[PDB]
Amino acid sequence: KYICEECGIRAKKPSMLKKHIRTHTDVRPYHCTYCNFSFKTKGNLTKHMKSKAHSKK
Ligand SMILES: [Zn+2]
Ligand SMILES: [Zn+2]
Repeated sequence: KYICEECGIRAKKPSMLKKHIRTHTDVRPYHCTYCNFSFKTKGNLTKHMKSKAHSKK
Protein backbone atom coordinates (compact mmCIF):
# COMPACT_ATOMS: atom_id res chain seq x y z
CA LYS A 1 0.00 0.00 0.00
CA TYR A 2 1.22 3.52 -0.74
CA ILE A 3 -1.42 6.19 -0.16
CA CYS A 4 -0.86 9.01 2.31
CA GLU A 5 -3.81 8.99 4.67
CA GLU A 6 -3.37 12.73 5.15
CA CYS A 7 -2.97 14.37 1.75
CA GLY A 8 -4.11 11.33 -0.23
CA ILE A 9 -1.05 11.25 -2.48
CA ARG A 10 -0.88 8.22 -4.77
CA ALA A 11 2.62 6.75 -5.13
CA LYS A 12 2.54 3.05 -5.99
CA LYS A 13 6.33 3.15 -5.65
CA PRO A 14 8.01 3.15 -2.18
CA SER A 15 10.79 5.70 -2.77
CA MET A 16 8.07 8.05 -3.94
CA LEU A 17 5.75 7.44 -0.98
CA LYS A 18 8.43 6.54 1.59
CA LYS A 19 9.75 10.01 0.90
CA HIS A 20 6.35 11.68 0.89
CA ILE A 21 5.37 10.20 4.22
CA ARG A 22 8.73 11.31 5.62
CA THR A 23 7.94 14.85 4.52
CA HIS A 24 5.22 15.12 7.17
CA THR A 25 8.11 15.23 9.62
CA ASP A 26 10.52 18.13 9.76
CA VAL A 27 12.71 17.48 6.78
CA ARG A 28 11.85 20.75 5.00
CA PRO A 29 15.05 22.87 4.67
CA TYR A 30 13.27 25.35 2.39
CA HIS A 31 11.98 27.87 4.96
CA CYS A 32 10.19 31.05 3.90
CA THR A 33 12.13 34.26 4.50
CA TYR A 34 9.21 35.46 6.62
CA CYS A 35 6.85 32.76 7.85
CA ASN A 36 7.84 29.72 9.87
CA PHE A 37 6.55 27.27 7.28
CA SER A 38 8.80 25.23 5.05
CA PHE A 39 8.79 22.88 2.08
CA LYS A 40 10.67 19.78 0.97
CA THR A 41 11.17 21.18 -2.53
CA LYS A 42 12.19 24.52 -3.96
CA GLY A 43 9.18 24.45 -6.28
CA ASN A 44 6.60 25.04 -3.56
CA LEU A 45 8.85 27.81 -2.30
CA THR A 46 8.47 29.94 -5.41
CA LYS A 47 4.78 29.10 -5.24
CA HIS A 48 4.57 30.59 -1.76
CA MET A 49 6.64 33.62 -2.72
CA LYS A 50 4.83 34.37 -5.96
CA SER A 51 1.73 35.13 -3.93
CA LYS A 52 1.21 38.73 -2.87
CA ALA A 53 1.78 37.50 0.68
CA HIS A 54 5.07 39.14 1.63
CA SER A 55 7.63 39.66 -1.11
CA LYS A 56 8.49 43.33 -1.53
CA LYS A 57 11.44 42.40 -3.72
ZN1 LIG B 1 0.89 13.41 2.83
ZN1 LIG C 1 5.94 33.31 3.88
